[PDB]
Amino acid sequence: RERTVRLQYGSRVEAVYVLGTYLWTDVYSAAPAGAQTFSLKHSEHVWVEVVRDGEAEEVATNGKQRWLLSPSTTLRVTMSQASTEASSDKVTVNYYDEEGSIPIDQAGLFLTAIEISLDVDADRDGVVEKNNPKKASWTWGPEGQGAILLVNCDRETPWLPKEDCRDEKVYSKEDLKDMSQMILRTKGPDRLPAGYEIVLYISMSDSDKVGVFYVENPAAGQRYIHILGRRKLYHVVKYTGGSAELLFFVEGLCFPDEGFSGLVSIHVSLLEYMAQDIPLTPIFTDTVIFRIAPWIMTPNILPPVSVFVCCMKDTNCELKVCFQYLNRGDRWIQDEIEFGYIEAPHKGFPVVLDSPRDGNLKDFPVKELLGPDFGYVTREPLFESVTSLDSFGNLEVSPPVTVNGKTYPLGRILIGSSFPLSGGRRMTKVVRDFLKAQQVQAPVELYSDWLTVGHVDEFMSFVPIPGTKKFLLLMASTSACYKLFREKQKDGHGEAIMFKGLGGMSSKRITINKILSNESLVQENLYFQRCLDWNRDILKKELGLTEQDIIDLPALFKMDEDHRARAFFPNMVNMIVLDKDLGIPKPFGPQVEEECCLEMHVRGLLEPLGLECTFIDDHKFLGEVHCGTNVRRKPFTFKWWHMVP
Amino acid sequence: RERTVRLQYGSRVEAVYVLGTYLWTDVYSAAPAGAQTFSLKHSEHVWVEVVRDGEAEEVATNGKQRWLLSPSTTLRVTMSQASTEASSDKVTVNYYDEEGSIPIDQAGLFLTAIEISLDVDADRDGVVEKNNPKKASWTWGPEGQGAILLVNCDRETPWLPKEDCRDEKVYSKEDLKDMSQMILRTKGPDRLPAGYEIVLYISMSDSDKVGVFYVENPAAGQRYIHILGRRKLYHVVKYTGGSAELLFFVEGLCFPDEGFSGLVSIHVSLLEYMAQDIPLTPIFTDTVIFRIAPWIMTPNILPPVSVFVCCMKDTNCELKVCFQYLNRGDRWIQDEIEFGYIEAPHKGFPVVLDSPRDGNLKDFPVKELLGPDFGYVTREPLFESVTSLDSFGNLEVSPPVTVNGKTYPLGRILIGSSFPLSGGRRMTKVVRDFLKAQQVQAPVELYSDWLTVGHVDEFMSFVPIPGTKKFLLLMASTSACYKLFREKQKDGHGEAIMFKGLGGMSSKRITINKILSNESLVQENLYFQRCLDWNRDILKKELGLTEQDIIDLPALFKMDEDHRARAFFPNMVNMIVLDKDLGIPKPFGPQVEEECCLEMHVRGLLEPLGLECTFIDDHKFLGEVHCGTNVRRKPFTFKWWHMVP
Ligand SMILES: [Ca+2]
Ligand SMILES: [Ca+2]
Ligand SMILES: [Ca+2]
Ligand SMILES: [Ca+2]
Ligand SMILES: [Ca+2]
Ligand SMILES: [Ca+2]
Ligand SMILES: [Ca+2]
Ligand SMILES: [Ca+2]
Ligand SMILES: [Ca+2]
Ligand SMILES: [Ca+2]
Repeated sequence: RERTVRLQYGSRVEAVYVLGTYLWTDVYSAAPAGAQTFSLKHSEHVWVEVVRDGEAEEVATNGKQRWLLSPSTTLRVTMSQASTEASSDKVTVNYYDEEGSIPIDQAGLFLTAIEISLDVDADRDGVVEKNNPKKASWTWGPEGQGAILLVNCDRETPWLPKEDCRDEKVYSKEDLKDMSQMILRTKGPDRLPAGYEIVLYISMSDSDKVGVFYVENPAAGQRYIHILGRRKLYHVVKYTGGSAELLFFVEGLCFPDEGFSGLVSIHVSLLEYMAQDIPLTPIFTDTVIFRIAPWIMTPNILPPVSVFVCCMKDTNCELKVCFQYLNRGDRWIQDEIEFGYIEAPHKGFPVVLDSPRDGNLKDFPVKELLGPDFGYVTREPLFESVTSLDSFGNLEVSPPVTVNGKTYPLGRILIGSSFPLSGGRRMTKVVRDFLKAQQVQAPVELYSDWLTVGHVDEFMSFVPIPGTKKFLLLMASTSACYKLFREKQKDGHGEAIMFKGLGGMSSKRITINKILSNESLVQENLYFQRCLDWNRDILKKELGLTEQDIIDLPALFKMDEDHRARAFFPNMVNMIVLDKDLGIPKPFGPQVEEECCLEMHVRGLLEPLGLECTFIDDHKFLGEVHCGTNVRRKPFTFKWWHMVP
Repeated sequence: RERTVRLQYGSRVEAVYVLGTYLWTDVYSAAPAGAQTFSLKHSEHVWVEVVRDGEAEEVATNGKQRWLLSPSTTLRVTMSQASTEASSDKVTVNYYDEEGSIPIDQAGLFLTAIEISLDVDADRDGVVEKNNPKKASWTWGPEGQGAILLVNCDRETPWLPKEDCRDEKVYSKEDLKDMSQMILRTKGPDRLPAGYEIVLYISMSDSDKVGVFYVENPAAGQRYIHILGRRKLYHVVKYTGGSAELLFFVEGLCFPDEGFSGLVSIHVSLLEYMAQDIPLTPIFTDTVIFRIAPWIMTPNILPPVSVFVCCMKDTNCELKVCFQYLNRGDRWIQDEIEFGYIEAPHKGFPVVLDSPRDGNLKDFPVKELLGPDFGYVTREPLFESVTSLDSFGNLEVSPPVTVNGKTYPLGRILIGSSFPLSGGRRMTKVVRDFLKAQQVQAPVELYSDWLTVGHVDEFMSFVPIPGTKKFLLLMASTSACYKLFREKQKDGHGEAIMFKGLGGMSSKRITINKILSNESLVQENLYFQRCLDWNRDILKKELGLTEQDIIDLPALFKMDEDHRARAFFPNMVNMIVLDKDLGIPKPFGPQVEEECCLEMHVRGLLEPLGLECTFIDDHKFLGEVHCGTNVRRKPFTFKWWHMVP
């Protein structure tokens, strides 16, 4: 960082030297007309080199030595340490005419050495290191370095219906715990030389991205000032003498999205005062880079924490019930809500994603899932209309996977869609852009649009098989149901009847025979099986799965007027997964040996593994038990900043 | 690329096999109830493996061999070559009950092998290679591969006031020369099996990005069809038997900009017909990636081609004069216009950038610089108002440079600006975003706003010093002018007078003495010298320049009511550079030895090098000779796709 300084004719120039920089000094222009030579004298803590076209001769404090004047011959001035006083560090050059040994005129430089560094934590250990070279850049990888910033999606004070990032005001003292520290460190004399001031500033573009607070009068009357943020581009810092540190707290307002990479910057600058109606000059500038931590989903293979359910009709973790007024006739806590988390070094908390769907429970998250160490976010489309695929039963995430040499440690977000040439339903562009812009989990689009509801959770699920790993992707199969039913028919059970209890029940008698003897049905389910196999191909491709990794659960579908599938009997891939111990819907299949053959079948599949199956009663609404419940999960041990997406 | 195929119970399934893929075939679901075993028979060109949980046993054409039925035991079907007929490649599986050696039922797969590849040139040699693996990706670097696409910024037919990319219609046959070739290559039987069709498609987002034409009835009535583009998302391709190729031409509509990376994609897909009111199924998809070639500026160190001038008052390359009606009272051909070029492998041409400034000559480029092999582009701000910094005298470009290990082969675009905290003038966001999004030349912002006009060309220029390299950045210096004037004063010439001819002339006598004796002036020019030194620091930093690379030309400025600089005498860094041989403005300085001391000074500087100086008369307008002329230049020999920005 080389800065240009020129002496003035017959005059003494006062200047501020910022450590970490070197001065190129021009002694030629200040030379009087007729002077053929120059000698120089300088202070102890000032290093002076005489540079003629690249060759630098370091010179003593008292020169008593002359050089030939020339534009090529110049000075290089460096300073080792900060100044105790505004002066006493100087470089004085005397000029000589060839006819005498006495100087004619002389020029000088009065140096005031200060050290200004804007510091953040770029090595991600949870404390702030002094002047990290990499602080102005952001690098992915375990050996990579950069500062990380959390959004405040949460609420310290219940008195308001908003996240803490929503205002420019800070109320509670615990707020700052979520903010990332930025310290301005300074070394210099008792005060600054006249016409100099230090200023913090951010872009107009970064106004809504960040905010920066300073805490004044700690204990006592303690107050939180908003120095940077919305409507504040700059703040003028008060300089304090000697070694001094100014502690600031930074908060991300916005999440990484379309048009926003997640990267933000804050600058500090030393401004020299020129004159009225003229801009201050940025003598020196230091810069730090924050990256706003993304939003990360939790798959079904992670340890569960909380289980949520709407209300109602009628193990080793808690259950949060959504009652009455909160329900407002909306039975789906799955579709409206996706659980996630955000993390920084030694900082982080759960964050919830609220669906644009805006069911009668739309009011519920904020009022409230939202509170201390619990986050909230939304994307509401303006020009686009909401469909059934924007429900979060259509939003899932895969276990950590490896696809052809590339690692996906946090898994891959799976969302349902339609063929591009179909012209069918799709998730809103805002949500897709959001998830895509999170970019750590690298979203994929399956095909859910052959289903009436259009959700991913209908045809697939993941369960842990406590190696602990490998997660055994479970898919629906109509083929398996027809196979099982044909086997039971050949066993003499073809007259056995589905839907014991309920209705008809046996008044309308639906038997394995009459089901297998249904033509339109078997055609429909052949087509549906194709629809399943396409998704199977996508999953195997993009998730790097073999055929060894898949289990086909018996399922049956029925085609509606839209040529879409609705569950013939309750969908069993619609289950919920807690640490093995499956929540599978009760299929209500036909009875063999006084037992439902479907239950015994899926047991015969999963039970040889650690999985313990449990069957829940529900289906005309229509959805099974995924649509009725949502489970909060414990995050990955893997830190997202160690990736290379 | 593994695709899922299932046999149907007691039935023969017909299917299309696309080469480069392998089929996972399920024989378990199609098995009749009670069958304990299965044997298989298959054609010669069909390879069949029996896979039980990862162990694959390749089997002969006539098996006469039974395996135990099981969900784990499955088939792997591959095909080596395309089919001569829709059938005669098949796999038939017979099922056996344990009580007999005669098959009970059987299932089958009738394979039709076709080969579909969408091909482009990803290795950039100028011809289209067969199925480049890297065609679906775009990589920077000499060893990197990807397809390159030119925008059509030019006009084949003069009858219309628009570039060729502006419509969906193609008229002239030479148009296609600028387009990039994309060939669909096919191998198969005389026709396609029933319920199958091939479709080309692009995104709705890519509608305005690209266009794709097919040429039908060559010679003869030869017609150009627009298959893909604005308002056309898809086109249904006619399948031709045997080895067949369909040639398409692609044209970029839009340049890389804000919100557009420059990358576009075109897909081909094999669709299977399902049924009415149901979407066709994408059995197979191939994808190619084009990147639209950026727009690249030419520095002053490149060989010149054409020289442009407005009109009027009053070597070894031509001169294009802009007359009268075209002028419309606008004397600046520099501010309105920036010359550039675009290139693909074995394709390319000059492209002009038209300023949002919209001077009276705003009409001129299109009407016309625009024609065959000459391009045109514009960025017109909507919400933002134009200033003097949007003129292209404020838009320049550096020679190829190396900054701390990083190479900038095409140079770096230099544009003037103001301090962020000033609140002063700046270039419109649209143009800045454009240049930034070109991204190969990595734009930098100097500080031009201390100048009244606010242009970069005022304080700096580059000239070749025929090593050939190193380009000697020339900067304005008030200090050098004051030094020279003081020397001349001490020589007894202090009574010599500037502006011979003109006015006053000597009636108002402006002498070296009276100039040096001016206080306010010397203060103003000290400040201006600081303004020069800041830019000097920026250039040295970002261009990786030493102090050896700079020459300070004598200059003098005067502060207006805006506290900005206007030339005291004509600005000499405002010159034009053709292959040495400088176009420097005539300074009209004071006379020594019957010669202008400034001319002799800058000669004394530059003439020791290959540069041959020539002085042009002009200044009250105000600008010198850069503002009055613009030179078109020969491009780099360096291909932009070999970079790593
Ligand atoms: Ca707040
Ligand atoms: Ca908070
Ligand atoms: Ca909502
Ligand atoms: Ca908190
Ligand atoms: Ca979900
Ligand atoms: Ca056209
Ligand atoms: Ca054209
Ligand atoms: Ca224009
Ligand atoms: Ca052309
Ligand atoms: Ca220019």
